[PDB]
Amino acid sequence: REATWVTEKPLTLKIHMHFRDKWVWDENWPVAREVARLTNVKLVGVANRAATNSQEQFNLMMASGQLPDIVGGDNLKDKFIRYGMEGAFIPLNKLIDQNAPNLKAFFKTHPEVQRAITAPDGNIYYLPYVPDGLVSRGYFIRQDWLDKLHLKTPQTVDELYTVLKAFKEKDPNGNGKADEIPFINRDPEEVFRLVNFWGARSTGSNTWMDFYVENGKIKHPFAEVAFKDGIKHVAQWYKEGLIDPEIFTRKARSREQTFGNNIGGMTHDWFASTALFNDALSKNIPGFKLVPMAPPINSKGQRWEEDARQIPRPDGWAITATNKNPVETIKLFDFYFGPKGRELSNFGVPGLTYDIKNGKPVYKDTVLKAAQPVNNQMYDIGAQIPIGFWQDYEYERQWTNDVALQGIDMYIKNKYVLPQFTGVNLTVEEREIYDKYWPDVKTYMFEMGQSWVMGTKDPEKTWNDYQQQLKNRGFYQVMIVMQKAYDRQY
Ligand SMILES: [Ca+2]
Repeated sequence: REATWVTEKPLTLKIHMHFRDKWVWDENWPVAREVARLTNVKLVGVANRAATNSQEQFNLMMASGQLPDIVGGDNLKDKFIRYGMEGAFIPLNKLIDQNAPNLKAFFKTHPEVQRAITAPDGNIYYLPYVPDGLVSRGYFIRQDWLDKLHLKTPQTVDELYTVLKAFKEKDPNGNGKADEIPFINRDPEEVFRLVNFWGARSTGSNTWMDFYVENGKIKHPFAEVAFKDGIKHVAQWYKEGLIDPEIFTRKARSREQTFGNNIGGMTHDWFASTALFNDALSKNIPGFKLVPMAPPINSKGQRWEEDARQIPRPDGWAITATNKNPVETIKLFDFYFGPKGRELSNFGVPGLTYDIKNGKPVYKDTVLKAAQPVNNQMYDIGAQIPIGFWQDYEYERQWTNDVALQGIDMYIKNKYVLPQFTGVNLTVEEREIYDKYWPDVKTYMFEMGQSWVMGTKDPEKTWNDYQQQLKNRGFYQVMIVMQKAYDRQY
């Protein structure tokens, strides 16, 4: 008997949750048992641990003809809505308004999150995983090279050009050869992001080549004339050797390869993992210092950080039509948005993974010092999982190094991160058009982008034929769909 109990009579419900192509809900998790006793609702997992693909598992369940009481997982937003509109998942609007104080309070302060999870009919069919902290990537530069060469931190695009050229020509690594590669990136798509330096967008969100909104109008970065002008500049820098000539092929281990071999001078990547190269290289390469840099003022007079975390994520859980206890269930869901529920779902269980010190959750030293990443230690006990929960950045701050936090706090403070596109939820008919043409158009745009950057094709001479292919491949039909959907949802 707890003050937090959502029912006096103990309840057991079946949950089908498969995620990250490897994990499932485990009723034996310390976090699951804690929530169970605090709410009086226990969840039993019915998902398959042998599965290689989470989406396939959801499909088999939906097709089986039978349904559990709750369904959760990653990348299920579109399925929650499609099946929600067919009655498989119940709408949560009224249940929340009447039984979930924590959620309605949350939604009042986060109206954009509610808008992002709303289906074409106005119903909420699931609760999302809501990450905390918008800052994701940022620019990093070799401070030791700026120092060796007596250069000031570049404040504008042209000043940055001057710096990268010095890195290229003035032998900062001191081996007497011009082996330096000024800008490197493990993600080829980041070369497209450089058009930001000339006031052009490359994507509306963390998803590569995504649409963005400007004054209520949907636009795609790669179809804009501004992209044409901007990619010419990126192409010029590539021609001059300022960008890794292998930018489209090096990939995954680019940072290890280039910074490791002491030839990389700058990148744009996630603060935490990038800042850790200092730990690895501080001694190996005497004087090595890779540090966060504010984005330079672009050709339109603005400092842009186009990337940010997707908030909310297209992950979460929903209540099925077969669930005989919808009210008790929504109250369970609500528990996760209140203080205790939020603490547990973020940090684990007191005495096992953390302790409450002066009213605040602090990870145990063995947790912070373990070889296994904190994220994985949390998944192991039922925390940081893709159910409907409200992430707390404090948990991540506790395992992010100082160089990273110094840069993150600078980006937050100076407001460089641009407003993100949280996406639109489509109707079945709109989806059919999107799925038929978009995949191929996206592929084509990338191939064209690469050709222009590498100087294989000329943006000026091929722009019209490019736009013709866009029309022919259905780009504008997709654009019609997106705008209708945007107007309806926002
Ligand atoms: Ca050199």
